[PDB]
Amino acid sequence: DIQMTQSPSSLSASVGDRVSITCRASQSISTHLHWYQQKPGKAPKLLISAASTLQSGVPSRFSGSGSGTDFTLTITSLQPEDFATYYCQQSYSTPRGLSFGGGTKVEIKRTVAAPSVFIFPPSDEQLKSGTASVVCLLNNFYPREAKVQWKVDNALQSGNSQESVTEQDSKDSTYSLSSTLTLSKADYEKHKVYACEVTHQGLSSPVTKSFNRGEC
Amino acid sequence: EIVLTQSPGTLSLSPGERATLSCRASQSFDSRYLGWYQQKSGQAPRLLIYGASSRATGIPDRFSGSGSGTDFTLTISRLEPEDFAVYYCQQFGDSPFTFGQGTKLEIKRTVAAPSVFIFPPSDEQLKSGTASVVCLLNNFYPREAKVQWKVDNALQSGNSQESVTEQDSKDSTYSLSSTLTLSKADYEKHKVYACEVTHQGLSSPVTKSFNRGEC
Amino acid sequence: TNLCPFGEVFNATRFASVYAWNRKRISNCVADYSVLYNSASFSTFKCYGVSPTKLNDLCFTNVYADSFVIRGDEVRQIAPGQTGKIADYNYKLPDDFTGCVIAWNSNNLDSKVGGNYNYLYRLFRKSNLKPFERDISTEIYQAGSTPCNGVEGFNCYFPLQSYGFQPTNGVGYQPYRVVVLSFELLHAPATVCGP
Amino acid sequence: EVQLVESGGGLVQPGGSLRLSCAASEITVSSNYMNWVRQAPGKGLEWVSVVYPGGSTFYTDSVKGRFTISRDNSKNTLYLQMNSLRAEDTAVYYCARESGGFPLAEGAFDIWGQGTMVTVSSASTKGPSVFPLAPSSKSTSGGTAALGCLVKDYFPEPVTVSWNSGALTSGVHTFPAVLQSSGLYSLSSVVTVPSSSLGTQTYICNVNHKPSNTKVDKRVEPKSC
Amino acid sequence: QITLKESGPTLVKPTQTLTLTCTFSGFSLSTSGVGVAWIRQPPGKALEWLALIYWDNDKRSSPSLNNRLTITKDTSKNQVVLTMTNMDPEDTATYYCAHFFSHYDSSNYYYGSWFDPWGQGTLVTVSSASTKGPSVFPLAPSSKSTSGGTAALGCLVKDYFPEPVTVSWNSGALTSGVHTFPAVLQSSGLYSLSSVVTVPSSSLGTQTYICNVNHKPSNTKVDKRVEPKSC
Ligand SMILES: *[C@@H]1O[C@H](CO)[C@@H](O[C@@H]2O[C@H](CO)[C@@H](O)[C@H](O)[C@H]2NC(C)=O)[C@H](O)[C@H]1NC(C)=O
Repeated sequence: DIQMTQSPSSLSASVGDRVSITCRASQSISTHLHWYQQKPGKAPKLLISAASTLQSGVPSRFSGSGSGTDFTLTITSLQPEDFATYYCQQSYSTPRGLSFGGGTKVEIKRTVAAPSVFIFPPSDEQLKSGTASVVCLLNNFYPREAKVQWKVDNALQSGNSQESVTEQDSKDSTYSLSSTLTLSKADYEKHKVYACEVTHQGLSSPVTKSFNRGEC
Repeated sequence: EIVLTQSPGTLSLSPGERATLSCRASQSFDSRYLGWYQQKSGQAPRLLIYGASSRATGIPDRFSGSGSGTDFTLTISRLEPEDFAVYYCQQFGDSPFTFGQGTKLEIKRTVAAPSVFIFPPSDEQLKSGTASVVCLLNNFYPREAKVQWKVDNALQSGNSQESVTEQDSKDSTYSLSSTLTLSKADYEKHKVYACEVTHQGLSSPVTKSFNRGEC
Repeated sequence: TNLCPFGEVFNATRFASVYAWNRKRISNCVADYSVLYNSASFSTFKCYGVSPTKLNDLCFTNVYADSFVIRGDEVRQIAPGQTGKIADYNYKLPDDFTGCVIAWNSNNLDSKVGGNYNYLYRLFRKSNLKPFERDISTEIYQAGSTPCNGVEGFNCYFPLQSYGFQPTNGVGYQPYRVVVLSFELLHAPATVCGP
Repeated sequence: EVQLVESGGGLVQPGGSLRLSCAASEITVSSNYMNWVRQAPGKGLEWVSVVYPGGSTFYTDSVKGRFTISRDNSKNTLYLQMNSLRAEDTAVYYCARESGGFPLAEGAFDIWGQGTMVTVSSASTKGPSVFPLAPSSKSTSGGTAALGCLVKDYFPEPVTVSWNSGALTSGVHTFPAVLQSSGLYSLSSVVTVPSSSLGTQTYICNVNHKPSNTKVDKRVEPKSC
Repeated sequence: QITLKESGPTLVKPTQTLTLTCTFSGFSLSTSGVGVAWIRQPPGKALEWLALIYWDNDKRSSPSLNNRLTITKDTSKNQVVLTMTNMDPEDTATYYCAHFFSHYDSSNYYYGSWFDPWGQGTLVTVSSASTKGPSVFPLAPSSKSTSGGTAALGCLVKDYFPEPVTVSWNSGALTSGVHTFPAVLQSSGLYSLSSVVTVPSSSLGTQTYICNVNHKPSNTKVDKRVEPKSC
């Protein structure tokens, strides 16, 4: 029942920087800890074994240290291909206690960019079949941290919002976000105003985007 | 291997106040693997704390220890005149077992002005082919002092040696001897020899000179 | 008189590794199990086919004492019907086992401040061991299709691995000394039994 | 040529059964510690089962009594039989070798397979519906306009969305699909284009779904308020 | 209460071997958890652990020096012998043997371990030289009248080998303001120290000062008189 906690959850670094990741166990596990690296869509690859031993075929920049209840993985010079997810796995519990860590993700660091906000009310084709979907879109923002609130005719909404986010793109290394409300047409026709409030680090004040159904 | 760095290198206080010493480890090991030792002048080390927090038998309550991760500390509250020595941190976590570089605990006093005394080589030495000129700095605090030998107003370098005595037990001061060695051909080829002292307690550099022809 | 020499087994200066466990024959003596059972130094005293208080009455043809040192968390594997690395490749007990198992913590004796690496166990083996079977072969283990000729490499490993006993290890990875007693009552006249 | 290849994943109803195979090359299944490890979509790794060189088998508590791990020496294969499957078993399964590596990493997985996907659902496979999202009524807005498509109510994954038969690629974001409450899936695909291009260029939206053989093409055009 | 004592030839010629013996009393190498360790300290430098031997004949050595270190134990006569081969001139140091023990509490919990009592330590010098007598030179005081009623004088003790040298003043009857700086090793493998006594200016001619130097390895006893000299 040994559980492993990884710190931090995510880490932003640039090319040529030094990076350190920590793995902590609820009880001492001696040196029975291993470090794996996984890239999206692929199987994990073993990097470090016994918390200190480098595996053959692994670049020498990776190193590991620690013992007892605290362990660390260090990358000295971060090449552009080292942006992946990293896991710590213990082999201390003898019969059936094998467990992995939560995982730490590494992404490219850059400046701050303010998202562009667009809104799409439901279409008449959608309303032919009795569906209502209202979609608010944020484009090209960094960092990923942003929050969106939904206002139905100037009242708070909760529980009817689905949110999706895109991974860092290969040319500008930013993210995109799309939020949607799903409702029935009876829940739509009664109200008149709808709005999405978006708040981001690069925004001086929260930005609203609203539409009134009666006018258009 | 594991490298242990002690902080600070030298720590000077008066009898009565509190002293704090730090030992930092390159790697991370269990806290039960670190101990503290004390060594006086011309003696053998004695165990002072083991396990980073457990006192040895006979050690007074003044000494305390506490640490974790990669940093450990030793504390003395009421230090007496017999508490001034060198202190080492030692680890058993990983072979080979290593000690710290040491930290000296020095008694603090008022600043003293060094006194300079000159000595040209004597006949018993100026007959044997080698001559040694020596000047002495006496009764100065703190330990730092700068010595410069000059021959015919030319600054010598690499041909002299220095010796410092231990902190004097009654004045908490120091004495320093500077020796410069040459041969007879190197000796009788110049006229006036001097040494210069620079110190915190001296407002200006002090140069003491002697001419072999006159005296 | 002529009491059985149980002091030369439990109080031995050094023990054997689990893959090369030690076996001792006890016969032609009188055995007092009361001192063994009433001792408070034993963490595990477990037995199955006999009643622990009735050992002083039963009389057997001979006794076997098997001794070794293992990890703290693997003591549960020294029992009939168990599975694991120790039970499958190091020391196997029969399902109809008679006799019993004693185990105690020996952290102060078998741990060294820099690490003790003198105790080994087998990790690689093609098949399970028969009960009470010993294997001390140290030939290179082939894990692939290309046969290596005695040189270690990618898919050819030395089959014995060392424990990492160390005084700061938690309870579970600290050394434990284990003695297993097996009682044989044969058609021959009984020889080992107490007052 | 050390290699592990998985096969046999797919979609089953809750309470169904499945069989996964792992074919090995250059390593002998009967001579190594062989493990099955699963990863849920977006979650971390989780150990499932192990088989020893001598034949002993071990399972985690979640799957005990429902999963069975087996070997085959003639074909050099590993097998996982799964019974009474449930929605929590939807994941990607990996066949892995334990305690290998050149320095003999004990307890670590050094060789992994590609993985195979197992989906457990009762969603009654059906094809996606496409709804246009027309750019809003704005003249220039700094030379930035956005239009897109919404793909709703389909099962199962995946689905492929393309614009103008692949003639437009710049500024296209296809958001990952999200599993909605009814068990179906939805996603959106948007593109940012200059406002002056909204009148001349013709915009085609293509959505292709293989399991339902649903292929839909549509046109996105601004409306007048 | 236990004691440890070091013994052996303190003078070693270069690239031969040294053998040191530690004799201990108050404990025996038959108790569990008892060890004997060897540590060394160069003059003015930090301590360096050399070797360790246990009660069960288990031994540990520094990996950098494992090639040329041997350690043996004799329990009957309570001795531990350390042998080092291929000696260098940078291995001159002071060698200690120390008692090693650990702490457990009836459940084997290990509250740490230590190097409790150390030996007196023996000074070992490794160089190619010959024992020769010291030469003393009188550093007479400056030809000064009063200079505030304070002057100083003394001796320079040059060209002696090996260490140490015992220097006294006025047969030890004078101990006020006597400073004898530690001897330094020169570029020729040869030693030299000083000895200075501070005296009042008016006392230059009324009291005759003698500096006495004694050197056991060369068995040299020299008394040098110091008096002021003029220009
Ligand atoms: C192993 O040795 C220990 C100690 O030498 C024995 O324990 C002692 O047993 C006697 C009984 O005859 C007691 O009086 C002592 O107090 C015990 N000492 C300790 C420290 O426990 C133990 O009996 C021996 N075991 C065997 C099987 O002979």
